[PDB]
Amino acid sequence: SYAVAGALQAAVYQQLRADAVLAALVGTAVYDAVPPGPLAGTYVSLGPEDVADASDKTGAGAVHDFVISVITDAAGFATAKAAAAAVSDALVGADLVLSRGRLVGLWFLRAKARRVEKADMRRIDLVFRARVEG
Amino acid sequence: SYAVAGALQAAVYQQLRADAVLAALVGTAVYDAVPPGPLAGTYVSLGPEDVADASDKTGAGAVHDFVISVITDAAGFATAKAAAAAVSDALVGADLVLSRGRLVGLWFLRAKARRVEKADMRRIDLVFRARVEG
Amino acid sequence: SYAVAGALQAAVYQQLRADAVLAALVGTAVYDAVPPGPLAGTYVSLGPEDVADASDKTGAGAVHDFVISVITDAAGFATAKAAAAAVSDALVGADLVLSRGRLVGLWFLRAKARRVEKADMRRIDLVFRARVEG
Amino acid sequence: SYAVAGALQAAVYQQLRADAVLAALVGTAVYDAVPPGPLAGTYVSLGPEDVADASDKTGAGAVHDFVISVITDAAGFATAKAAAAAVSDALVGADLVLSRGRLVGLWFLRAKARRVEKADMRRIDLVFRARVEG
Amino acid sequence: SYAVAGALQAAVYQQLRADAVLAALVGTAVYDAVPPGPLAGTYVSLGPEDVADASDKTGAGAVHDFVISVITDAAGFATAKAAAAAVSDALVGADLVLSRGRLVGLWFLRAKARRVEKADMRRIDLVFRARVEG
Amino acid sequence: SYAVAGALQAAVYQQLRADAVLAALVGTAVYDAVPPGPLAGTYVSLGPEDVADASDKTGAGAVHDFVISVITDAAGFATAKAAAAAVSDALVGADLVLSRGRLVGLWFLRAKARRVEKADMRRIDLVFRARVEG
Amino acid sequence: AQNGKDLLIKLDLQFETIAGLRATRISFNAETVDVTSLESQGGWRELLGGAGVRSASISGAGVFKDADTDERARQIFFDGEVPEFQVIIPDFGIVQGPFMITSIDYAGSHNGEASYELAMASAGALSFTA
Amino acid sequence: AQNGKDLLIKLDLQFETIAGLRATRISFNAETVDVTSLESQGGWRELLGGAGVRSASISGAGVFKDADTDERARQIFFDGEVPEFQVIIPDFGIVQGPFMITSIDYAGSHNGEASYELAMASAGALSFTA
Amino acid sequence: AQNGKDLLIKLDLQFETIAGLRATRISFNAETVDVTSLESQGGWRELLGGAGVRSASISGAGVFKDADTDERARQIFFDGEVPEFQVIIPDFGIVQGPFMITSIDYAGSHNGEASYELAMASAGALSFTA
Amino acid sequence: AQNGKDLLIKLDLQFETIAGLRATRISFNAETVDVTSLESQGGWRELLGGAGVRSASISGAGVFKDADTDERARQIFFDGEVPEFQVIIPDFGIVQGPFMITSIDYAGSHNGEASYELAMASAGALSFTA
Amino acid sequence: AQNGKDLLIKLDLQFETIAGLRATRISFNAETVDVTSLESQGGWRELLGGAGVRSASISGAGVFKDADTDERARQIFFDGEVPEFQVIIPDFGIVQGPFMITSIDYAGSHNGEASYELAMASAGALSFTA
Amino acid sequence: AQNGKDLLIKLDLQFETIAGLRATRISFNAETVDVTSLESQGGWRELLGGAGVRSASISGAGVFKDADTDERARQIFFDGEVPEFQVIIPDFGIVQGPFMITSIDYAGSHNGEASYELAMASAGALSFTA
Repeated sequence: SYAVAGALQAAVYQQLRADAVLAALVGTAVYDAVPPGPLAGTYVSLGPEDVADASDKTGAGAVHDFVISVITDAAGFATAKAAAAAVSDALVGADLVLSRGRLVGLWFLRAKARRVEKADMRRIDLVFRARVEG
Repeated sequence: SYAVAGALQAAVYQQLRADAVLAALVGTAVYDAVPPGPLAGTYVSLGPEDVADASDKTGAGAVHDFVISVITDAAGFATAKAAAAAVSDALVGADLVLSRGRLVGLWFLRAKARRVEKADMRRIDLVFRARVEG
Repeated sequence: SYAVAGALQAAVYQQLRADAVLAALVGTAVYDAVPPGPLAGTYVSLGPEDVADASDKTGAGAVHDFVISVITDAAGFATAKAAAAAVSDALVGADLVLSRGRLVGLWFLRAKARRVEKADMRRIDLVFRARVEG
Repeated sequence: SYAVAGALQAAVYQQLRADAVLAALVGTAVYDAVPPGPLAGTYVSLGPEDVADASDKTGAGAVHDFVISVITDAAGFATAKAAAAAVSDALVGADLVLSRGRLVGLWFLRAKARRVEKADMRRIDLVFRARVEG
Repeated sequence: SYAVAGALQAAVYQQLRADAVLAALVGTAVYDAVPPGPLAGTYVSLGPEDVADASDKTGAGAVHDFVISVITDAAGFATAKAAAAAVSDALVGADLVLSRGRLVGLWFLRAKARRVEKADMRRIDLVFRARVEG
Repeated sequence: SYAVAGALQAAVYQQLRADAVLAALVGTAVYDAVPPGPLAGTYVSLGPEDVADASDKTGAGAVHDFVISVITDAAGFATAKAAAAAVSDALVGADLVLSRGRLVGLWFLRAKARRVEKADMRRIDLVFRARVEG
Repeated sequence: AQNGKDLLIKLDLQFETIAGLRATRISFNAETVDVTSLESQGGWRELLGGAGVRSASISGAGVFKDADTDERARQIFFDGEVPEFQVIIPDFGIVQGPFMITSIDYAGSHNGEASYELAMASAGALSFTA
Repeated sequence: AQNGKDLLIKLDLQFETIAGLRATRISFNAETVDVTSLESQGGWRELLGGAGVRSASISGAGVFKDADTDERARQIFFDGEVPEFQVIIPDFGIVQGPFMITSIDYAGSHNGEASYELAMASAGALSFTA
Repeated sequence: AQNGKDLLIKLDLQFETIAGLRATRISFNAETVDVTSLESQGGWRELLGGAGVRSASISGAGVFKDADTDERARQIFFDGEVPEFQVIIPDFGIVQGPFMITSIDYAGSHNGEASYELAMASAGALSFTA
Repeated sequence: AQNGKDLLIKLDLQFETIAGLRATRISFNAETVDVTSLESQGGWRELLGGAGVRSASISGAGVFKDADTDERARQIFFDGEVPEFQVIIPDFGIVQGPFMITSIDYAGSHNGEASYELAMASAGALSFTA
Repeated sequence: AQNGKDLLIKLDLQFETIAGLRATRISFNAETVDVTSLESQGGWRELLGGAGVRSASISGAGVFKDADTDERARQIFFDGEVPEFQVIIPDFGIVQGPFMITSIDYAGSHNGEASYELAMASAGALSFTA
Repeated sequence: AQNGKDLLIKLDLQFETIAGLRATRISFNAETVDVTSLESQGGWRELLGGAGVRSASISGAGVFKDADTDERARQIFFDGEVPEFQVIIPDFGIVQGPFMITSIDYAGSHNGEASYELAMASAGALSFTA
């Protein structure tokens, strides 16, 4: 998107699947591309960001408002909350390492939670603001 | 959603199904996941919140605007009002106990009321603001 | 919706079907639940409110923006105007009696008027602001 | 809608079909309810108002933003302009007589013009502001 | 729409099909009503205005925001740009002659450009502000 | 769109397909019109601008907010990021040469990134602000 | 709570409502005469209280509708008077003080109503009916 | 209520409307000469009322359309005069006072109309036709 | 954090909440008496600190609901007093100072509630209950 | 009505338009010297009119485009002068007065244009070409 | 660039963060003592520079959360002191100056949080840790 | 027209850009010394022009990014100096005047960047490179 967005999704994927919680609560089912197979059904997904172009005369940066959705096949979605709670416990104030530039603050934004389809699957989006500096 | 959202829906479900009114007006039909069977038809439902990220330098919190819908198969929906009146009598200024952090004020917000489908079923949403502190 | 909404729709239904005009202009066809039969076709309907939560530290109230629609099978909808004129003559500055709390002012708001379907039926919504005090 | 709306559509229908222009440009095809037959095809239509409730402590009034559409089966819609020009020449600053109250100013508002369906028929809405006093 | 709109579309059609550029770039394919035949496929179209009612106590005028679309069957739409560039070169600061009143300034507004259907045809709208004085 | 838009898309197409990166990351698959064949599947597309008419008394200009989308058939869209990163590395502060007038600043704007269809293809729009001077 | 329609300002001719009163507002004031001394327990500001003068001001706006009492507000301003005015709180009751007509202004646009603000201020001793 | 189009301000040349008057506003004023004394029933502010001076001000804006009377407003400002002006309330009637031309300003943008404000203030004794 | 409903301002009659308090705000102040001298390490502004007076001001607004204590705020203003007022911070505790009733204003519209602001300021020495 | 593009302010070098003039505004002023006396028919404010001084001020803003005359506005400000300026009303005609260059300001952002306001005021006697 | 969370203002009890600090702002000031003389190269304004005094002011707002150090800000205001305060720029480092507690204000609504502004100003010589 | 990125303000250490400059604005000023006399052709305001002093002021804001020259702006303010500053118009060229550092302010929120305004004013004679 902006130049940092190649490295940002890579590093927030690496801070995920390293937290001990959400590894005993989701498992290995944290991905962007879905591994085809049986579709385990309590995964998360980390793809849709958008940029709010916060830049400079000398240099330029980006505000990545990336969405991490939590999808859960369970009957209620109290299961999907603690998995999303372990997302938000892992990412606000992250201070991680990027491959192009660095980020300065990984804050938290709106996080809606609803039934996507036939009321069988439950999507909890989690928008995180990622002010990165190129 | 935010870290408190695992405990918030759990505690507002426990303050429901303990009020004496709405137990003689709905019954045991307060849930998130629907118990399959005959579908009694005068239930409520407590799932869709969203967060408005009110946080701090030192610590962080959340504004959960959770929706409690009231669904009713009766011909008119004066039956659905008093069940929703017993929702709102049970929740504004609740001062309940959470498992992760605590809430500081459970206020009241917009509460629309309409016919969802074929004008046979009537949905009364009730948005409550839940400023919780992690 | 809010606690007064059980009594508000009940009392505005009772001030309707007591006005002499709209009793010679609609008849007994003022309802929420439709009486099944032949569908007379020049009815009104009083169900969809929504609340704008005007409350207090000490006590709480509500702003019910309830919609009273006027439906008419006549070819033109000059017939539907005077029935809606007799709605608005009956309700602005009503000062009626409620069963839970009281209202302080039943004002008037937007009132759109259009063809709902196939241009055979004509819907005149009439939004009235009902600031009630619990 | 408001109490004046029974008399307002009646009087703006009577100022129409009395202008000499639009009587030689449309004919007798000014109506709300369509006379069934062959559908002449260069008519106008005067039904959909909405109210913006401009009222008082002592007395009450209304802002009727009524829409007069111009429909035309001609290939181009330069024919529909002069018919709509004869609408607007007939109504801005009208100072007509009502049966319930009076109006104080019949101004002019937005007037969009587009193809409704299959690009065969052309709709020119003409919104007129009618501040009436009950 | 307003009274000038009968003469405005007539005069902006006459300033088109008189520019030397867009006559060697479109041809005779500038119209409102489509001449039926083979549909040449690199036409423009001048019909949908809307009015923003800029008027007076003494006299009245209009702000016609008319849309001139450019449609092109070519594979890319660099062909459609120069035809739209020859539209905008012909109309901003036009100072033309009307039949009802006159215009005072024919400015330029937003001009979006996209694929309408199946990504085979490309529509370049060009909104021009026409402050006319009746 | 505006007069410069014939030359603007031509010059931003020429600065693309000349960068060394995105030539080893996309290839020759940078176009507006799609070359029919096998549809390689990791292309970009540069067509939909819109104008925000920033002009003058003496002279006139345009704000072209052109969209360059990145489409990718890969399973994840980390591949589509670095191709879009090589777009944004090629265009912000471009200072290129136009055929009609010149541009003064080619800045960066919002850049959303999502799954278009069946979640098989991934679209990364990249809106760039192009303040050109005619 | 009370209805907004019930609290009404009114002129004499015997008091009648001025026709268009979309928005009205009684506003009381005091200037807080400061009596600070060297010796203070925490250095907190010391105020005498009762000695300082006190005010009331009325600002009623809305649509210009001609009535017999709307023409009275023209008459009060041109021939300079201080007549009796009366703003009634819905529960509290009437006020019944002599005010003056400090600034009025009629305004109208090319498409709106004829409207007016009517701004008043206290000119004498007030009252309260309870 | 009254039409917004009916209340109109107008210059002399015999009075004609200035061409573009999208928004106009007559505004009256008084300065409330305070006459407070030691002995007051509640300490309420005491005002004399009638002795204080009184004002009127006109602010009429809209599109710059050249007329014979719009050129007159140029003539009143450059050659400093205090001619007769007349703002007519729709029901009340005309005013007919000598005003002056305190500040006018013509404004135009790259895409808008040529517009103007025309701000006036009272320069003499007013009237009212009833 | 604390509930917004818990911090409440209250009048005497023994203290009760004033009925409608949608928005309230205690506000403390100091005037920063400047004691700047020739010799300063960086030329930084020098302030004595403690000697300067200090203030408190309360601004509580909301819906006009008639209570026994809302009528008290009428009584405090007309008969000029400096009674005891009390704003309680949710954790901090009560304040319990003598304030006065500097400006109150009741307002109502043609469709809204009857509403009021109630603006207060310190008139004596304050306290803190901890 | 008139085009917004036609009314243009212009510098000398023989007068040319300053390149970017998105928004411009001539504004005339007078200070209304008050001559109030004891004896007044209604107590209405009395103004002499013509004796009071009178002003003009020009505020022209837009995109910074370098021209030969935009560099002139730099030259007028640094070497302090009062040259002749000329704002032409579309119907009225030109003004042709000596103004000065009281405040100019160039501004630019990280994504916007280079822009400027150019604020002027009258420095001598004006004219009108009719 | 730096994180917004890293720059923090803090009180003494040894310094701790005040609990809720949603928005904070250190602000430095100087009054620019003017030393203009007859002889100037272009007539440009002449300023001495260093002699003029210089200031710092801190404005930190957010949610009222009770902590041991939030109660300290109550203690600094009632018992008038000038203690040491410390705002740390994320890269620059800490400031460590004596400030005072010029105005604080707690505010809460019927549905919002309990919130506060905390406005401070310099009371002595500052520092910089680099 | 010119790029917004090209016009840049810069400090000395040899001049470098201050790191984050999202918005910047050079602003020139004059006070218009009035020389009005009895005899005037139309009574138009008379101004001497050149004698009055003249100013320049720079206001550059954006994200706080630590650089070697951003730390210089800390050094200019604490140790009071009037060093050379340089704002370059994209076509016009550089300015190169001695300014001072009148007010700077660092600000940060709980979710935003660390940001700053940097407000400057002229302290000596300016220049222009053309």
